[PDB]
Amino acid sequence: GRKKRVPYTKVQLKELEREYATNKFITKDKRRRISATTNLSERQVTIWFQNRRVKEKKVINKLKTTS
DNA sequence: CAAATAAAATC
DNA sequence: GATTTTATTTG
Repeated sequence: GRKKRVPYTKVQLKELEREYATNKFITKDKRRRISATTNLSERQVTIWFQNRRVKEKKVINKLKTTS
C-alpha cells in the first residue's frame, strides 16, 4: 500500500516507463503502438509522457523526510 | 514538445 | 486535510 490516489492501468504505466527509459520521448509510430495497447486515443499517450516528468520530481521531493 | 500546478481521489 | 497521480495549459 502506502499510496493515496489510484492510477490507471499498471500495464500503461509500465509501458510508459519502458519507452520513456528508451530515451525520453518517441515518435508517433511508437506512441500509436502504446495507444493501441492501452486503448487510448493517442493524444493522452503524449500527455502521460509529460506527466512522467513531474512524477519523478514528486519522488525526489518526497525523498527528503523534512516533514 | 516540457515543466506542472491544479485537482480529483484516496486516506 | 494531506498526499498523490492525471488533465488542462502555455511556452
